[PDB]
Amino acid sequence: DEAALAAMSNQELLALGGKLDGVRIAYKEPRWPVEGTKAEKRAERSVAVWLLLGGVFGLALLLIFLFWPWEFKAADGESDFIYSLTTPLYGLTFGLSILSIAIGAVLYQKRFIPEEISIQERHDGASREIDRKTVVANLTDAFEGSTIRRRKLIGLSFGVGMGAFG
Amino acid sequence: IPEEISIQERHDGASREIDRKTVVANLTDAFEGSTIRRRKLIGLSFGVGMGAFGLGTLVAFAGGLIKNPWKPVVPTAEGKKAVLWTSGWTPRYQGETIYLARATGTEDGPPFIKMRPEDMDAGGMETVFPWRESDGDGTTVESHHKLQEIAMGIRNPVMLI
Amino acid sequence: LARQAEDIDTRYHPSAALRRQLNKVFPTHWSFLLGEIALYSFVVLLITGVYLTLFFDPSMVDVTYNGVYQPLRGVEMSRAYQSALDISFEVRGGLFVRQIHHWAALMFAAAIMVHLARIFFTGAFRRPRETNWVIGSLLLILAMFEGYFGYSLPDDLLSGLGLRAALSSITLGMPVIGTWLHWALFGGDFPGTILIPRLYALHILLLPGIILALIGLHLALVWFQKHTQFPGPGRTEHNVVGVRVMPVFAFKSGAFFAAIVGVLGLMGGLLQINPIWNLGPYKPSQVSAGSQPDFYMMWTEGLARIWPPWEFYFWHHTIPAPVWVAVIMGLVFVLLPAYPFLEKRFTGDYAHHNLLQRPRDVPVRTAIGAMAIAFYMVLTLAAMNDIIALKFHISLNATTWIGRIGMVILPPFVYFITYRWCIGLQRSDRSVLEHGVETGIIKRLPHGAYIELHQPLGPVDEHGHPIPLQYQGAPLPKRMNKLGSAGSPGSGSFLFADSAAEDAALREAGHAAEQRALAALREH
Amino acid sequence: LARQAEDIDTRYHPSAALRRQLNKVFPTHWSFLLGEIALYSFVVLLITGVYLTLFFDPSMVDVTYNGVYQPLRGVEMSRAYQSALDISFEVRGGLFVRQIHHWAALMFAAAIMVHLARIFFTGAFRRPRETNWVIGSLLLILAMFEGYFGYSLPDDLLSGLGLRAALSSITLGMPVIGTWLHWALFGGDFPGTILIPRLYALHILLLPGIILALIGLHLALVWFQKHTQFPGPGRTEHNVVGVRVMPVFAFKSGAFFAAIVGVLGLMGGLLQINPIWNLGPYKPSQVSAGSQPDFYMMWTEGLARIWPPWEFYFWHHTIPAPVWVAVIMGLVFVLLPAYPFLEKRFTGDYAHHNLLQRPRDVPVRTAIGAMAIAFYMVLTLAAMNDIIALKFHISLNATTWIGRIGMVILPPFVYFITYRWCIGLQRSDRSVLEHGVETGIIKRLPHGAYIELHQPLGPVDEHGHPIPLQYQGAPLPKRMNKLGSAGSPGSGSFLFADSAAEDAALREAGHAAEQRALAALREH
Ligand SMILES: CC(C)=CCC/C(C)=C\CC/C(C)=C/CC/C(C)=C/CC/C(C)=C/CC/C(C)=C\CC/C(C)=C\CC/C(C)=C\CC/C(C)=C\CC1=C(C)C(=O)c2ccccc2C1=O
Ligand code: HEM
Ligand code: HEM
Ligand SMILES: CCc1nc2ccc(Cl)cn2c1C(=O)NCc1ccc(N2CCC(c3ccc(OC(F)(F)F)cc3)CC2)cc1
Ligand SMILES: CCc1nc2ccc(Cl)cn2c1C(=O)NCc1ccc(N2CCC(c3ccc(OC(F)(F)F)cc3)CC2)cc1
Repeated sequence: DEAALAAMSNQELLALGGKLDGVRIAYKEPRWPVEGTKAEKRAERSVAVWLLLGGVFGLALLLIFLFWPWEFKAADGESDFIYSLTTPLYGLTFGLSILSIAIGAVLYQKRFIPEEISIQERHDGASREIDRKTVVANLTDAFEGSTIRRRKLIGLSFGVGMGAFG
Repeated sequence: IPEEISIQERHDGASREIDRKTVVANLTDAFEGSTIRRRKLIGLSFGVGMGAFGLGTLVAFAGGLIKNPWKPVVPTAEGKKAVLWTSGWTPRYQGETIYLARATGTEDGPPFIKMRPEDMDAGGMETVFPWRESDGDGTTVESHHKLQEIAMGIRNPVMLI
Repeated sequence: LARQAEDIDTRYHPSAALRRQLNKVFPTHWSFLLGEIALYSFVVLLITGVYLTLFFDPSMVDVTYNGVYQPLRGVEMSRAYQSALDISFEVRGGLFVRQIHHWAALMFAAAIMVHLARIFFTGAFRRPRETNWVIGSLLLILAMFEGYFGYSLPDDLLSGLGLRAALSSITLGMPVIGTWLHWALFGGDFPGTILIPRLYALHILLLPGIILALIGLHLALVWFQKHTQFPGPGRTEHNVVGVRVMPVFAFKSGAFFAAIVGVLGLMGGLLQINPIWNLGPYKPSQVSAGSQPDFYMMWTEGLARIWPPWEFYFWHHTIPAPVWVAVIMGLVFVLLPAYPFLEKRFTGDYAHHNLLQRPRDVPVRTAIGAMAIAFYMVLTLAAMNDIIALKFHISLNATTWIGRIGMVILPPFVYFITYRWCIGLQRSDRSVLEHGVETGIIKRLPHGAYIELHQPLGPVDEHGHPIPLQYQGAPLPKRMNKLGSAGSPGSGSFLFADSAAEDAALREAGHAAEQRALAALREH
Repeated sequence: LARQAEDIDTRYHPSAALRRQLNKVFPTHWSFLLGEIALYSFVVLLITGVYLTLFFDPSMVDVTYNGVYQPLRGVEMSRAYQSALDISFEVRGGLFVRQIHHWAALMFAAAIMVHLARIFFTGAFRRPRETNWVIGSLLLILAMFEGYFGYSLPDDLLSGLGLRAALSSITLGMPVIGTWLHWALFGGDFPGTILIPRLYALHILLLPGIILALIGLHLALVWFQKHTQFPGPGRTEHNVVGVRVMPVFAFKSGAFFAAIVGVLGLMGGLLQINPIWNLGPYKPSQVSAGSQPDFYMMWTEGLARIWPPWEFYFWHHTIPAPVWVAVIMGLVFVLLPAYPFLEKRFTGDYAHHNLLQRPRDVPVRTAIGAMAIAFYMVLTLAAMNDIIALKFHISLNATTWIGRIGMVILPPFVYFITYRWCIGLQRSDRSVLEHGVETGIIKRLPHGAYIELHQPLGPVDEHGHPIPLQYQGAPLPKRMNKLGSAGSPGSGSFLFADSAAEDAALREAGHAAEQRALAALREH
């Protein structure tokens, strides 16, 4: 490129980055081409009520954990039935709150984030011969330069010593 | 091994402008394309929901460890007190006798025996413990538990001068 | 946050690896989340176990209970059992946490097994990925044994029986080493004083560490050898078609994580698992009637149940029956990791593969897998003999013999049926390739003939019949409504209609965008 | 192994990252191994702790010993103390292993402190590396507390006193929260039933995991932000001069690892550390004279000893003395990680730096560091009051007051002396730059004058005096023999000489290679 990389809009920069990485995004499309409609408002309201429910029942979890009779009361005189509901309530509030959050997120991704398709340019297989030859030359020279190949006594004593220690 | 010198070509500093501009464009387009900026209600409800869930979860996580240090659990002669104000020298039924027993270091029958004022000279010191004759010697398992709990109490020992 | 971002950039200048990781493409098939399920289960296990370690005391010394649970007051028990009872009844929210822990362990095992089934049937273990298959097999074995050591910790009657029988008396029976292994592991004879602390150390520290290292290596290998994909419109052996990480994939992954955590919390709050207080502390003199392990060791138990009593007595020695269970177990654990090499030796195919196979295109491997699954199901059902014979009124000896014979005659029957079924599916695909898609409409053709109005998938010849297509390894439509044939409902909300202009505009833009997506992905 | 290497290359094709990591250059200064020391100590700690976990039982229930150690038979002790005694006396090689563990912990702490001293004095924390400094500080704090929790595990009299005093009665005294923290941590009043298992879980699982993650992050940051270096002949702010990893650096690192393991094994076999059997089990009624924690908490103990008794009593409340120790220790732990930002705010220098500073070129920072080290030494020596006053015949009150006054008058004295010393070293360098290196030879100059025969380091003017050089941040020679002046001994072995031809050839080739190295590194 150049210094005049500026004055370039967002989409040319994005396609340039993609081609630098090997990615070629085809078919990017907004979800609501027309402006404000009633369908868009309805979808937004539906996505919002789920997160509202999640927050409300997270608060309910906090309140239940703080102010519920939890101690072991079991007997056959005072049938408690309030203690037998203490763990079910914890689960019912916790799991349902986080489930509502997850469902709201999935709906938001399915109805507002644009739809796209991309292609990645695997580049699999063996390496380019350049790298193979260079790395094998590096390894072979590091090994032959130490002259250890023609030093039998050092190598064998080293082997026996390490083996005995281990 | 041969002797060598090498030089590495650091290449430090900020990135080339190419990469900075491209990555910032990617981030900005991924953010503006979701249209979340002009969706106030979704964002704020999402924030409040996640905040409430996180708060409730953390409170439930750290709520089993917390204990009240001042709940009355120790029975004494004026009702029940907190642990940090009873000592083991505290009377239990308004007029009980608590002896100054001493340790013998043996476990045939006595690990604790009573004392008389004449068992000490003018330059002596001795450690003593509360006895409560209803504890008995260390024969049965019940009395052995009582005695081993007397021996390990951080406010029990006393110096007799 | 411009100032902070720039100062990070002059101190670290990533700006290129971040761009290289934000543009990575991942395929989007519902079948590629069965590993995420296991990963999230493992994360939840880590968190809840770290919570649990703050209250557990792993000793085997005897105490008298003197607690809040009244029907057990005065009973003499170990210190681990008392600590588990104290977690259950005296910590606010402890029963909930240990129930989540146990349910998450079960989901971990089940998700691992379903993921293995996918990997095997789609053929995703071929040339570039045998080592990743091997790592997965090791992870499976480790998960099994970790769950076992885990539920054997709060020593009660059931856990004690399981330990005693399986561990003690199968390690005790090995041919030569045998008792030496038993005494090295238990420190002596079966009920010792060092068993529970040793299991605790193995369970919270060693096996989780090994599993974490292996999971890291697994995910690294999957990240740098890009994912496989199914054959389709624009898919080749040289590209990956999907969505980039940047906006979409992280979002979907996080939402899936939250949904799995929600399911686990719900079923850990509403369903009861392992009520140790209904049991008692372990004592070598008393026993109960249902003595099963969790569902991932039930096959081991069933194999021990339905194996005949064949022992060998020679000079001054004895080879008992459970040796057979030992060698069969080992043979299974050795035949699992060495399968890709066997298949490549037998079929003689050594090429690189990045496109998956449909299970109907490989009839022999699908039949082998179905046979193995049938064998596993027989072994698992042979473990609940007592429950089956009690609830469903069947004799007990009858169930034993049913298992003993099924173990031989069910696998081959399943093999035969699965082979024929795969070829039938292939033929059904070829018929819709040759002709068109059946619409289900009948005509009468004035000279009293009935035809059925097929619908072609491609070009047509001079006299209206479609020219046959060629198979390309991709699924074909069979119902006319899956193709856009009868669609486009009203555009109200649920009870009140919208305007006609809005309906027309939305329908028309939707049609245009669909057509553009199709035409774009074809042309590449 | 050509076949295996090639098949790895067609399955993974690294071949370029391996080349990129085999050519990385590392500087070679003896001062750059003080971190390797700590890393190797940590590895040895991991191994020996994994060994130790197979025999330890962390309970607080009471038992009677009935073991092999006779002077303790019949004594009632906890289960942890008995397990430690069993490790010491009844496992073949257990005492050796726990002694190695303790010595390795000590070496870990000492190496961390020496490494921090290097990093501080050379100035290697400037612009690109403040965050790496912060990570190091966190690692230091975690190591301190991990060692503390570790040696408090086999609860004997000394460990019990340390726990009680420090933990219980300093957490108990905090202004408002106080007792709430105490009861959340101990589960009740001081001697509980859940303390030792909780410490065990914290010590073998959590803190090692956090330390491992932080060490990984530390080494990654050091790997990708290349190492610093000292100014010299061919060194610039844009290059790294040293040796490649490939043949040399891995070799030196491995040899250093083996030598450190050797030293640790030797001193774990020959010197005795923590003989818990000479002590007894912990009992709240008996005490001894030493007290004393390991040398990395001695400063905390000394600060508690020499701080005057200043308490505040207002309406219905009490603020005791150890609150002071609490705030001072927190202030130290907060002032350690926030130093680079303070120095850059005060000096106003915000540039990138890759060349280190000699500690004599920065007098103010060197004086600050010397003052801090003197303060630390005073606090550490004030902790062994009893031992010092007993062995060296000094009064005890005298040692208390000596510490109490030294705490105020020693740091400034050390500051003053260190400042003047740094400037003196600078002047000594400038003198040998202006003139030559003093040879120590005297002449008499026939008109009775004595000169001293300097030796120039560069060019000379018309009348024989050298032209002064400029300082370049690099060390200068001061002895004539460090320059090749008197060298070249015989070339025998030790008692028999070699031939003259061999001696001449070896000397001459050595001289040539030296000259070539010099001329090559200059010219770049
Ligand atoms: C296989 C199985 C399925 C069969 C079934 C068997 C059975 C039935 C099931 C299980 C039954 C039970 C009994 C099994 C027993 C398992 C048991 C628990 C085994 C435990 C495993 C083992 C013994 C644990 C101990 C060993 C272990 C802890 C030691 C490993 C060392 C650790 C992990 C490494 C930590 C350090 C690491 C982060 C850094 C690595 C070094 C780095 C990369 C280079 C160093 C380095 C760097 C990076 C610089 O940048 C640098 C810059 C400038 C100068 C110098 C350096 C420099 O030196
Ligand atoms: C990684 C796979 C794991 C599996 C499959 C697993 C499985 C189990 C199971 C099924 C139980 C029985 C719980 C009950 O019945 O109440 C258990 C107990 C336990 N687990 Fe795990 N666990 C795993 C990891 C961990 C980890 C990483 C830790 C700690 C860091 C841990 C800590 C514990 C403890 C302390 C217990 C005993 C407490 C009790 O029984 O209430 N677990 N484990
Ligand atoms: C990482 C830094 C560590 C430090 C500074 C440290 C320090 C210590 C010290 C000083 C002791 C006292 C030993 C004695 O006096 O006999 C100890 C005990 C112990 N350590 Fe560590 N340790 C570390 C890591 C580990 C690890 C990673 C493990 C296990 C995986 C471990 C397992 C143990 C065990 C089981 C004991 C108690 C056994 C006994 O006291 O004999 N430690 N630790
Ligand atoms: C029969 C099983 C069973 N019946 C009941 C009845 C009631 C209840 Cl409640 C539970 N069960 C169970 C049960 O829990 N089954 C799970 C199980 C099975 C076997 C093993 N064994 C561990 C190590 C041994 C081993 C050790 C060393 C070896 O090395 C050698 F010798 F070199 F090969 C080889 C094998 C074998 C498998 C663990 C858990
Ligand atoms: C006086 C010390 C001493 N005398 C002896 C005598 C004999 C023997 Cl053998 C040993 N010793 C030692 C001793 O062992 N010294 C090491 C030591 C010192 C202090 C701390 N700390 C614990 C946590 C506290 C804390 C925790 C949380 C807090 O809450 C907040 F505010 F949120 F942070 C506040 C404070 C602080 C001090 C640990 C080890």
